Amino acid sequence: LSDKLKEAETRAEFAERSVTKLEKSIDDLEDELYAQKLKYKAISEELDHALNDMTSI
Amino acid sequence: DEDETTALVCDNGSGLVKAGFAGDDAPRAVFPSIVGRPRHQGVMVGMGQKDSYVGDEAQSKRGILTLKYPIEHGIITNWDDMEKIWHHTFYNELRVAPEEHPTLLTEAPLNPKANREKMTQIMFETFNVPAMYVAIQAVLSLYASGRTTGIVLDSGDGVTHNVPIYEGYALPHAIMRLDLAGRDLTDYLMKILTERGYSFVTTAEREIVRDIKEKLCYVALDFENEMATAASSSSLEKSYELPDGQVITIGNERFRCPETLFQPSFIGMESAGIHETTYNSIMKCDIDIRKDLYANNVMSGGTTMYPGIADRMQKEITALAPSTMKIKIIAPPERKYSVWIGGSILASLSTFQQMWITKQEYDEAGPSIVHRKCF
Amino acid sequence: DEDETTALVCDNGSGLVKAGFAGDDAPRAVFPSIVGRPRHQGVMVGMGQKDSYVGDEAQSKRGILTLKYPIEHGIITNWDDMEKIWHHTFYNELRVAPEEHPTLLTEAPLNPKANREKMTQIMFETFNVPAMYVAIQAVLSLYASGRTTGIVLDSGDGVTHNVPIYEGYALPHAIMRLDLAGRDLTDYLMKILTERGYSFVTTAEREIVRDIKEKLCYVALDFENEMATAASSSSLEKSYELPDGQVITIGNERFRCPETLFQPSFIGMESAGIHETTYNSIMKCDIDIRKDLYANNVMSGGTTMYPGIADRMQKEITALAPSTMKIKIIAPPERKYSVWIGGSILASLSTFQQMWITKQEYDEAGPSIVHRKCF
Amino acid sequence: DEDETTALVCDNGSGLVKAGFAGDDAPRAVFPSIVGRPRHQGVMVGMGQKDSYVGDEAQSKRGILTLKYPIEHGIITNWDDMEKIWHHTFYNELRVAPEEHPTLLTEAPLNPKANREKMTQIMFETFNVPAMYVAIQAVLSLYASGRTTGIVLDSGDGVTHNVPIYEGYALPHAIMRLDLAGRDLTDYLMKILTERGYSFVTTAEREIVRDIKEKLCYVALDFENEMATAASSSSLEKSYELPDGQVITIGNERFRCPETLFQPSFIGMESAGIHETTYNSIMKCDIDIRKDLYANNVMSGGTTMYPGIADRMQKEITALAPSTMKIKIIAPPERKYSVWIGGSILASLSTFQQMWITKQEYDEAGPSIVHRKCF
Repeated sequence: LSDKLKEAETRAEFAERSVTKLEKSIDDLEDELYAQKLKYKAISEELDHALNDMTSI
Repeated sequence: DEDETTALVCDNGSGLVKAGFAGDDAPRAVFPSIVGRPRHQGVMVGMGQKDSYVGDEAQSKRGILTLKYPIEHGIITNWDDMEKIWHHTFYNELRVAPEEHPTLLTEAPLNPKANREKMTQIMFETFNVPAMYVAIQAVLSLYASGRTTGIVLDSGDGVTHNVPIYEGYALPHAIMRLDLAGRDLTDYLMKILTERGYSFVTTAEREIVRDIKEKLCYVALDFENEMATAASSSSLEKSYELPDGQVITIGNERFRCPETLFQPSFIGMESAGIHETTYNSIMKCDIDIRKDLYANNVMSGGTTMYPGIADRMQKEITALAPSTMKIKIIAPPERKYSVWIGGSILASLSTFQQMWITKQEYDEAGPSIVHRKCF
Repeated sequence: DEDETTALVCDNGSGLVKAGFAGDDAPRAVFPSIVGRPRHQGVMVGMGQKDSYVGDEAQSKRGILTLKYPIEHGIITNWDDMEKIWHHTFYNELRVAPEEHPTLLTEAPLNPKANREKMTQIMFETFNVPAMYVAIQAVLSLYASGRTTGIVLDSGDGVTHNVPIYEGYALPHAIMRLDLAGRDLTDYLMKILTERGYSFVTTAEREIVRDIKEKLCYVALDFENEMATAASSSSLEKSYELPDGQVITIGNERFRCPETLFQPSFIGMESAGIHETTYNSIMKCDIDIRKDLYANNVMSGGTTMYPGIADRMQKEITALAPSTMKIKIIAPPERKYSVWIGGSILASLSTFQQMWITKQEYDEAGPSIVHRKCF
Repeated sequence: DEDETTALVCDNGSGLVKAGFAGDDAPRAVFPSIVGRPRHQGVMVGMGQKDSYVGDEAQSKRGILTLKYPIEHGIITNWDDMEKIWHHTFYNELRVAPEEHPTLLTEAPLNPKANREKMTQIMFETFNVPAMYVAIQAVLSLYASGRTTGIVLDSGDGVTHNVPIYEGYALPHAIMRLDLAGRDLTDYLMKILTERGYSFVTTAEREIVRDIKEKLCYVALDFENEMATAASSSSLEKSYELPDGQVITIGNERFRCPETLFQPSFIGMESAGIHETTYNSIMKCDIDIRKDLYANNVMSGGTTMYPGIADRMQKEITALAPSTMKIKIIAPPERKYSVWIGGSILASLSTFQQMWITKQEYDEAGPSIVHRKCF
């Protein structure tokens, strides 16, 4: 059980270390996502507005 | 037995007491907040036998003792019994005399004034502590977690206080004090285990159910689906071994208990749950504060160790929160020991030495002084 | 039961519902804006039992109900519960039916437009009222007090409005709408009574605290001096008897709560207090206006009934105001219920009978019509 | 960093401060004219925390700060805060200590003498500047735009000045100073967004509304027609993202706020608007001056960057002006940033070296010297 435990703890800790990395990947991913959305939003909107106001040329 | 005049850290709650020396990373003396007394007539003579037993003594001889807790829902109701817990914790287990060790105690932000002043009085008049401080558990939780900002959910045995801090400052108008805690979850389990044919009412029985809860219960991420299978099959049952060799097998009660955190009506409480209170602690803060508190939802104290709770909470707050916004839970393995760790960090901080009330200021002002000097 | 098609007048706020008929000098009946619902599972059969209770029914059976207020700091959101409140107000108290009477409702000048549109929609579509008119609370407050010129200080349960009116005209740029109200005082008192060892967190407890506040509280002319003695001696304490026979003794909390009106920081609000908002609303007006507004600061709504409130605000305004000029607060006995009276005055003016939205114009345009027809 | 004693140049408004050095064609940094202070009690220990925050620090930490502006309607009312702003503005970002470099500060032509005297006193006694000059904002705008002639509209956050200049001469009898400005436009937007269900009353909320205005608002070439459609259909609405992930959708309020410049009655101001203010300055000048002022309406300061303003101001003056005459607005992309640039131009002109007050003349005469030397 000790070896199974060390293996289960290895799996739990492996996975905990890995999930921590994945959680970090999510935090980074969401920040990247926000950057994609925010930049997209900013670009699509800065153009809708730039073209809606800048219509006379 | 310590090599420095370092303040002790003693997180004394309605459940357990975590005590140790400031500057370290863990408590050294951990006892239940229990004072036990015999409820039987003696027959043999020359048997020793104490008038009262404390901490581990109270549990080791509990077969014939009635066990009481001096602390209830965040406050000391029996300070004489706390002197007994403290004397043992300090002199027998930590092996330190408070006379040379100032000692940091803990409290919730909206905790009654009487408790903070009574704790101050006992340490100065019974233990002759050279100085005192009573700390906010939320402060200590944020130090331990490496933060100055966040919502501290201190969800222990007594009270869930739901208290926000931003840039190290309290935001007291947004504290959502909640009358739902680990002690109620234990009582709920005793009632639904009665439904299964295993009534638990006496001290031995009360201690067993608390142990069952700590070992078997969880929240998971979806109550109704978990209940649909737990109520239909033995595949979600777990057996618990009772002290006499008998066993109890528990099904959906395993999750129905802690679900009270999300469904307080289970114990007759008028509340929407801990995620609503977490949400309001964030929402009731200014709009330019909210973003930092959403990203720093901090788990602290007991019940934070129910499987699925850190993610269950992030999901439940996200469900109430505006879209786009990132809701994040801070839930390190140092969960529940974080108040003790913060106590160590704060007590030993050079920037906080002037925050200790000395036994000069104490006698000139009396114990009410803690209310003006600690924060 | 009325012998004339007199307008019905009602102030449906976040606190109380005041109602009567146009032409009277007082509401005929006043009760809380509450719709209550059972928070328990029924076990006895043939017990009647409603799905929801209204007004005094909601309070009378509150032991097992959760109680909600449909109006949130001046705006109606739960229109379904308000339909029940109006039906009760009109049919079970005034014994009138809106179908046979035009109806006047009122709101603050900077109240979101949604409030006026929803009130108009429900009275025309569910009560079939022949006509509607949403009045300004500030207009009604000065009609009742007898002024065409002055500052409306309507400091009630929902929101404090602070609006200068001169010769019957609004001076809207000087309105200081403030999120400081009688509703916050109830919750703040629950928190400072918790500090004294009497925690209050539930609806029943909130209704108990609202009763403590209404019967024991005052502000005082000099806060710090009143505080120094209340904090030092039992001579400024007053007891309160709770519904269950418990007795709470209250000291400086008796005024520290109400003092939040002058010191909003007590509840985490970014504000200089009601006396400064009054002062600035006048200071933003022309100098040939200011001479009349400073001499006519007019109280309306609850909290204006606290001992020391008119003297406290007049003192602070006078201290901030220039010399030679006179500063005065008008605080008539027709307090807290004066806006209703103003509604009666407006509803009964001959000059007001052309201001009604009829149930013709309403259906052709829809409820948005109130935004163009009333003001 | 500098290899010559170039003057340092700042344009300090009631809004923001633009800063850089003499001889450049652009500011190097911009700071808001803000000093922030915490409105909460610290609970944690050792989290740093300043007594006050300056400029961009004040906005970055604003979640718990009250934010104050030291400048109102064109003058400094709080110079202790301006000293912190100037240290930050000149030394922390531009990296130049005024002790070794002359400084140029700006003012409106009728700006109270007390303000130019304090600007002079502060830089000489607190910063030990070797020399000072206080410049007229209208002069600076004309230099930057390449004009010696025109009506300068400095239409920013504080005050609209409106001064005609011809062939480099002031025509003071034709100045139409008006207490209508960008700060009032923001206040109006806060009140009309309140009508839409989004009340804004705290500092964080005020700063959001100023951000909404700057990103969403415009004046429109034809307000009443633009409003007729914006107030009738969602097709002219634009959303804004609030800091907590919530959004606000704005319709005609998007242009009704800026419209107060043309319709000041929206905020209770006794004015026909900025285009009649401009027109009257032209009208009051001599008949052989008028033709050049009609052809040169000069745009400087804030609000000059609203969509439709350059085209609207030329149209509105054309509508007031005689026929035959050519009405022209000077409104390039470098519009408004003309006042900072002019400060740089003036400070570095060879014909203006004798106009600097040295810290010789200053101490012999005292700060009243600026009134005798700058113009």
